[PDB]
Amino acid sequence: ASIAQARKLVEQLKMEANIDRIKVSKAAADLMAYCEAHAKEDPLLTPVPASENPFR
Amino acid sequence: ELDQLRQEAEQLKNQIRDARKACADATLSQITNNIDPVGRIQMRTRRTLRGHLAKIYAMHWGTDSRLLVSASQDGKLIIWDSYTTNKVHAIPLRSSWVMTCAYAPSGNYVACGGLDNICSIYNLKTREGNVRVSRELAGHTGYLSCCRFLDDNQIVTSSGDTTCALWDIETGQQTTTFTGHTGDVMSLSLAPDTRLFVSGACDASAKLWDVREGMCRQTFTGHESDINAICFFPNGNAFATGSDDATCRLFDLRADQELMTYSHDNIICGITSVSFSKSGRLLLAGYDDFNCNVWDALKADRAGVLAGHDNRVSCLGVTDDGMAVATGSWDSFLKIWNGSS
Amino acid sequence: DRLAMIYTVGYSVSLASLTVAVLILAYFRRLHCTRNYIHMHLFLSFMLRAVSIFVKDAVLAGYAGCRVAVTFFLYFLATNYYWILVEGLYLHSLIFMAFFSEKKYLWGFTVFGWGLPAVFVAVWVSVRATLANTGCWDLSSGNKKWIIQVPILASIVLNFILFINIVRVLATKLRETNTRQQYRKLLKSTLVLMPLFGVHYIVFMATPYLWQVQMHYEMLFNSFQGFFVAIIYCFCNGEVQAEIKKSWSRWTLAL
Amino acid sequence: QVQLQESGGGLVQPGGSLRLSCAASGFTFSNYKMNWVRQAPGKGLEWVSDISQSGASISYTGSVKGRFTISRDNAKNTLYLQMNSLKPEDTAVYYCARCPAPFTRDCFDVTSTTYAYRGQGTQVTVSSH
Amino acid sequence: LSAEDKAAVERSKMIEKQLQKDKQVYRATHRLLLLGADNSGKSTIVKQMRIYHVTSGIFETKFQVDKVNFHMFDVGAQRDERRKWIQCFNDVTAIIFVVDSSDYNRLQEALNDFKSIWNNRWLRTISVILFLNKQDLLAEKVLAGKSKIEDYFPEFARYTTPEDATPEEDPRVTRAKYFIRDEFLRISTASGDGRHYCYPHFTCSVDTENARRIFNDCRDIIQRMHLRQYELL
Ligand SMILES: Cc1cc(N2C(=O)NC(=O)C2(C)C)cc(C)c1CCS(=O)(=O)N1CCC2(CC1)N=C(c1ccc(OC(F)(F)F)cc1)NC2=O
Repeated sequence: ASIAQARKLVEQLKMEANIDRIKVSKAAADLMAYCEAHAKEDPLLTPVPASENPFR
Repeated sequence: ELDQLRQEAEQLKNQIRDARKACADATLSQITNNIDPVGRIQMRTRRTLRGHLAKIYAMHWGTDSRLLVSASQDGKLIIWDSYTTNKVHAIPLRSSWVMTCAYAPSGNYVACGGLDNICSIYNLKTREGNVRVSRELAGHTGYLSCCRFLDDNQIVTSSGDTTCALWDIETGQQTTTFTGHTGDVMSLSLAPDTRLFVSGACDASAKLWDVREGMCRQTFTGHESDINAICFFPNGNAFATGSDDATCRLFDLRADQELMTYSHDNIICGITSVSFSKSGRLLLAGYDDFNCNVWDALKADRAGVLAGHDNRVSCLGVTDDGMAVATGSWDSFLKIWNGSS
Repeated sequence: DRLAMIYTVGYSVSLASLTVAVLILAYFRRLHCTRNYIHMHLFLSFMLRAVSIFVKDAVLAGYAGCRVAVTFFLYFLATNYYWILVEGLYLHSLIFMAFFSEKKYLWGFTVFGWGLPAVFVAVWVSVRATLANTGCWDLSSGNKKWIIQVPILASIVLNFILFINIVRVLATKLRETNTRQQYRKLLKSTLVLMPLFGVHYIVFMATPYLWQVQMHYEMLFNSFQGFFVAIIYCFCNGEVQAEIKKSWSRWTLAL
Repeated sequence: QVQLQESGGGLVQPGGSLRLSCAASGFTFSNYKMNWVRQAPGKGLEWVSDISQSGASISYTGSVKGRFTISRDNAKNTLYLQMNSLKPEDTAVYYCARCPAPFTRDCFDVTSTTYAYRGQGTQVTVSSH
Repeated sequence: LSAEDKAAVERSKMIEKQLQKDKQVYRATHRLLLLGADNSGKSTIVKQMRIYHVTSGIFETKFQVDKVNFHMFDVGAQRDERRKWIQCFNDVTAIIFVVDSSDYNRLQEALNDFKSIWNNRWLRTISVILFLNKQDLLAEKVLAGKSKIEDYFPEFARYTTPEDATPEEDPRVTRAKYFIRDEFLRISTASGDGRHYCYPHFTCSVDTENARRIFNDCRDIIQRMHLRQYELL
């Protein structure tokens, strides 16, 4: 019961403790580059002219 | 007996925390300081979809970014033509207490569910032109909170019984079940690669699940209250979380820790909905103070406020192309926001 | 000299207050309801009465213009009391029955309030044209003036009865819910809902049956009736004030 | 991660006095209302007392009214519970529970079987010896 | 183009007509929420009042009194935690609360449950219809007297029967039965403002007038809410 639940929790925590990890700086850069690459493709970031806007 | 297991769990948690702290080379604020600020962003209500009776608890956009499905507490599932405001469908629900709705990528199916624990799927593409219940799913004890479509044959469902299940349309059976949470699971988002999805529950934690394998990948902590809404950043490599502590956190699948905290001293209301834009620079999060604030995902600044709602906002969604954003609320109105050059 | 200036300035300020009240009650979508619709109808009736009194006193010999001005003045005087009665009846119906039909009841109330005074005024005009049809209709031709006065008195009596009833039910509710605060709330409610226009009408009508001061008081009351209505029923409204504050906050946040 | 670690308890003679403290971390102690719950053996979880964010509002259950004193230290982010003149029916597991949401006076699932914002608890036992 | 637009406009008009038709039906029915612990006899009052008729998680019960539609919802197969799905019932006319007054152990738990509902941010404009069920059991327990209230509620010793009380019956049962009523009234008015009020009623396991009390309370709530809109009360 409780012993089995604790064993399952320990197994889950051990499986979540053996994974490849990348530096947080690289993780932040991966999002910054993606944001700056699609900056001009975002209608919310860059307003779209009403000529081609489907919400006139 | 339990003492040794508890000690081992504490040691594992300490090791995980130490590993996360060691990997903290820097922070997002330092690297984003030398970037151009987003500045003030103006949002204007282009369309106002009215006709719902009770409060709206969920909405979803279609693949074409033109048809959206809205679910309200009066037991009506209305599909709206956002371009012309016309209502293309009005599906009456068997149970009025609905809490979620989903639009299939093909557009031929729509799903909904709530306190009835029933995931009802409707076949929109029918010869007779009348929407009918394709099938019903009954395998979750807790109240259904969220549901998303993988394809025309597979559906991922989040329930309030601390479990997540994946169903199939053909037989209506749970192919796999995800049992790793301790609180009610409120919302889940599917990554663009469709390989894996993330979810958040009422335990101040979020879990990343593998659809095919059926086991949790990583867990995330840091929030001080129950997780209310979760969304996947476009690159599918990160996701954002919102809770009742008036704070939005950003998590990354590789760093395995929080990236940047979006919060303000003035804001004290919890989060109800959250979503990202096409580029991911704009983070839109719901709030209980009757408005939505646009958050910069990098600079952690309030780009704008969507104060065109009377009651608290419960759902908000961004089109696939990012053309427009639709924010539902408890005032039985849907607002479509867009800018102007 | 000064009396005419006071009269015209009071009627101009009343017209401006009623017009701006209509503007607030029609522009804001959050204030769209049957109660607000009847409030707008009452405000429009007051506006029309003020405009009719200006037209009449500007264009005081039996020409069609003076006759139509008198007809409009009588109609717009009757419609004010009839719309007060309509508001009282609507509130009494809301209190005394949960079941309601918003569109049907609103249309019925509007039709009643805009038609029964119209029917009575048309009957009076037909009677005046058939019987005497001499000179302007300013002078009362004996009992023929009772065609319009009697419905107004009946409406005033019915409104007074409804006011007594709602005061009684409010007192019962306050006693049931369980004081200085309760007494103050009841006093404010009855003071707001107390019909003084009706009793003023009866006393002004009976007075001929001190003349200078009575006429001055009647003129001042008629001039400032609209101003008082707009001040106490639109500017002091909690919903209107809340909407104005929300709009001001949104405008400040926008810039 | 939000966690609570109760400290104190043990074997105390009936009619005695003991003091136990609740340690908190991972969240703002002042912003969250904190409650005290009890679980007697063979019985479900029961509420004892709660303390407000600033300590202005303080309440106790009838069974222990006028017997226990609760102290809240925002600077030390720990919750205190002082007990004296105990009774043989007071032996139970004292669980330190936190209200789910901040800036709110309502706490629904504090006395829940599987509540998430609660500690492991400390056993307190009173008996003649 | 023109034909497709006309067809879409016609379909939208039909949908709007259906919504307008179903608006009156939705407004006619009054939504109610039934809450209580396991010891409380919610099922007893559900089955007793079911004679007024016109896995699962939530049950729906429809009964008609005085030609008024009344729909109440009772939560079944759901988890113990309820801080999340309780926000869905913010638009109900009233919340029916069933309390076991003949236990003296779960009474404090019922008091705490009342505190959470009354102090809830979203459940602030909803009146609570209190149903003190099992009053027959409270009466018999008082006379025999093995279990008392002082050991559980020390303030009961200094309690005095209110003058406004109307006993229907030895003084012992009415003093204790009104003492529980006083406890619930003081909790409701401790922090709640005039937005909502608590209506306490005396309920048994064989009474058939429970539907009438719900209709009377719901009518009072509607009347007070109308007065609040008019700012008269
Ligand atoms: C009920 C209601 C409520 C509201 N409100 C709402 O919605 N929110 C709110 O706050 C309020 C404003 C309460 C709004 C309206 C339009 C009405 C109908 C208002 S009426 O048509 O029935 N009518 C009642 C009769 C009436 C005219 C107006 N009044 C006076 C009167 C007496 C004394 C006076 O002086 C002083 F007061 F004694 F000082 C001044 C005037 N003489 C009359 O004959």
